[PDB]
Amino acid sequence: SLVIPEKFQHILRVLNTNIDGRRKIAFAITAIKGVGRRYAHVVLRKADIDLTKRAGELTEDEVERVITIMQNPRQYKIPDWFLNRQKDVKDGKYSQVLANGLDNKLREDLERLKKIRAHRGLRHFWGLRVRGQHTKTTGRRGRT
Amino acid sequence: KVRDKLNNLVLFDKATYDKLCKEVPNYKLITPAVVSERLKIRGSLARAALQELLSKGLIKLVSKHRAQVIYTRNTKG
Amino acid sequence: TSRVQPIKLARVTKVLGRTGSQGQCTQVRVEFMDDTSRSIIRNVKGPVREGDVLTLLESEREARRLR
Amino acid sequence: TPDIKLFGKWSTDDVQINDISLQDYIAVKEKYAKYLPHSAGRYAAKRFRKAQCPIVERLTNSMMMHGRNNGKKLMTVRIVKHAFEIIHLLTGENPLQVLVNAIINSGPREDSTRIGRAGTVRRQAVDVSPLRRVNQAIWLLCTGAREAAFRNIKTIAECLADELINAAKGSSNSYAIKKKDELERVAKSNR
Amino acid sequence: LSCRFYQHKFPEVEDVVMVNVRSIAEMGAYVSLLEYNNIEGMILLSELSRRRIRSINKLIRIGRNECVVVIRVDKEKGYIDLSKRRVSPEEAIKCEDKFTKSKTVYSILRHVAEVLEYTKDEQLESLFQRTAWVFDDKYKRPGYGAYDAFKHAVSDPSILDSLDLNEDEREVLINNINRRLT
RNA sequence: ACGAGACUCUGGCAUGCUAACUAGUUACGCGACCCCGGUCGGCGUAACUUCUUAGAGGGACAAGUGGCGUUCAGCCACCCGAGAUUGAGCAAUAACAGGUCUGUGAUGCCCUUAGAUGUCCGGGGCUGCACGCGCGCUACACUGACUGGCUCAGCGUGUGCCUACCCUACGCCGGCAGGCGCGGGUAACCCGUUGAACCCCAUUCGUGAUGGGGAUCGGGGAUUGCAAUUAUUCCCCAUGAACGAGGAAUUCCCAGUAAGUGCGGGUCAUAAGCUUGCGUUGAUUAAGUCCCUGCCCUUUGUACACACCGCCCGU
Repeated sequence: SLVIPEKFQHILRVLNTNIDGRRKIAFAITAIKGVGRRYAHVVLRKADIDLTKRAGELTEDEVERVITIMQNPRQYKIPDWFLNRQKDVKDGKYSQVLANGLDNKLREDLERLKKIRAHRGLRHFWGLRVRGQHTKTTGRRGRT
Repeated sequence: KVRDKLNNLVLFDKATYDKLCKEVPNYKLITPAVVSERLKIRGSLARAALQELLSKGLIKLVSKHRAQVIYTRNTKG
Repeated sequence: TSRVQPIKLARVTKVLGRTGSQGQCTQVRVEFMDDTSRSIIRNVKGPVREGDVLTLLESEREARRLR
Repeated sequence: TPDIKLFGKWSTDDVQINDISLQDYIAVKEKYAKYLPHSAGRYAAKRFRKAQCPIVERLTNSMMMHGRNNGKKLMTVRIVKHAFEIIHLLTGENPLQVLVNAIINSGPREDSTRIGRAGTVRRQAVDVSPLRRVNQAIWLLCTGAREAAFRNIKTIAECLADELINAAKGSSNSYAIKKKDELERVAKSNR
Repeated sequence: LSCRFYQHKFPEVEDVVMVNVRSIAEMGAYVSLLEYNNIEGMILLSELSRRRIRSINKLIRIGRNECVVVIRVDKEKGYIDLSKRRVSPEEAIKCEDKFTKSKTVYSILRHVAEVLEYTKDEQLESLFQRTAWVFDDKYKRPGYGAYDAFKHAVSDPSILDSLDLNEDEREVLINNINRRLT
């Protein structure tokens, strides 16, 4: 119960990143890049794990259950508007992407914008503010 | 000017549990903050342990609030 | 120092003008209860009136002016 | 049937103000005894009308500072109530007697004012008013509890409780006693 | 872990000391005595210099070591008063010489205790009492009873073996003293 | 004679006067529920102005008392009393090379006037970025963040002239931003008893740049409009930077005041980090001074008078 159980794992290696077991399970997997605070609640709600438990004392069955839920969102009654990548420009399907995939997709998106030589790609290549805000006063630490 | 970086444990081990069971009911003023300061434990663990001893009948409740709870020891006689 | 001066409790009798650079303090004519004959003038800081008792740590000093 | 006015659950009688110079600046006995430290106000209109305010109401009024707490009187009332409960549960004494003793022992009796031109450093020691002693005591205890309860797991309702406990004995482990003794030493250094 | 330098918990009056300033204040400042286990002192604005000042940060310089003389010590409430205005340059040389030799002795013995792996304030107090405070009280020299002790015991083992502290820890401390003070 | 004062508006009160189905109160009857009474902003009609609304009047004048003062102009405190200093509006002579020719079919002179400095359309710029400064918004957390429940206002505005563009109850669809049928209000009638926020109660969090903070950046979906890329605005999911109470210096204020907190109006097809008002919670300090920065009167000195930001001597 309140006494620490046997083989309480201190760290986790979910998707090749260190995840501590001291944080809450609704918030320890937030440190996985691509999954935030709101996305972590739905994954742990479709799967039958209570959110009052800690991260390092859950077992491998429910760990791999929520891991396959995170790599396969849509086949577990998760709606299509809950996804960080909807209607992708290459394959055209709704797919939630994770950390290294997120960096790869952002890198190839910026490469595509620079290749097509749009204004957004040119501003991203120059390293300035691209969303269209005033740069006369704010943004002083860009260079020395 | 000592830093002394804090590491507050989340789950009770063997020794902190029975030192709590031998020292916390012998305290004049019992508060989750002060027992977390004395035993170097996390705040939610302190609240859970004091709720457990409140259910066990070794802790007398005085006042209950959303900001803090105040607990006191029982009489020896 | 080698002197443990006993503290004196003294009662004001009148309020004189307000001295100081910015008028922060005022002068009072204060008298003691253990000897109700000795009366000295003291510079007191704060809101005072006629009737309040002041705790004097020493009783042998006379009130200096603003400078 | 108001025999005595219970301050929540505490009696207002059998309390002693030891300092004779503060007999009419501590309004706790038999006239200014209310059930709650919340009143309508109208004490800061005249020149000496704030001396008739009760000391626990003045403590709740001076408790709320630092921008994000201005106007929140009810929260200061419940923190003061929990602090009084903790003081009674710890020392086994009446919380009004601890608060009154914390006022007397934390009040400075001699202060040095700055004299000279704008830029030079020169002090001159003067004695203080009985009202200003009470005001400095309340301000020092409140800012000591506020500084003690900052970036810490310890709540302010027991930080204020330990503030009044240490000030009532003069143990010099509190902020208010230390600042009082600092002011006394600076005043005594150049009399 | 840190331990105090000398057996006196508070310094005597009119004693020189190397002080690091912690923070500037309004009426005074807050400082820390290095050779008395980092207790909070106070330096005054009127105790800075006899002449006029045009910059308070020109001579205070929070984050820098300063030599001050003790003025008033109250052991009952832990109140320390310091004065930089009365400090003469004649004793200043002896001041940082004593401070450097005391801090090198403290560093060597702290390294020896860290090798011995004892983390307790009472344990450091007991071992440092067995090592340095005993011969300091024997020779009757505050600060001067340690550097000369290690200088005379680097080449003589019989002088170092007179202390009945331990055997293995004593040999480790003797080797650490002979390795450094050569 | 002007200025001040006097005057005008508003706030604070009168169980007395005048009247309220576009505002209510109290009795009576019907109706619903609970265990003989209680609740109903459910329904309706016998008096009334206690709430609300707004008109005439009343009330405060240093009036009474005690001290200080030539016992004159006045000052201090107290009793009875809703008030014994509410807040604003208006505001004299003399001038400033103060700002406005970009408010004007107010205007002298000068320039241009058909390849126009008039006018109109299309595109762009007014946002552009090694840097500096000013007014501001959000934070640095546990007097706190998140998640539910409970509960309380006042100023306003609202279907437009050539002028097209109003505020919205109710029912359905969709997580949300939103979309479609139906009705009301030219307004104490409808939105609306304006179920506002801050607060209060109860979980989760535990001193960790952390569930603080939300900058930067990617994808998708709606609305306005002829047109949004240099992202109009909003919504959803990711990304999670600096920032640990701020150096020299400096601004504003003393009573329902500062501060915290939200709501209206102005710009508005789309629209507030600005301004102007409104209400809620609600303090610490002070009834003084001329030290700093300045102001009013008198005396004195002056080689200054576009007036000390003056004048003026020598190598």
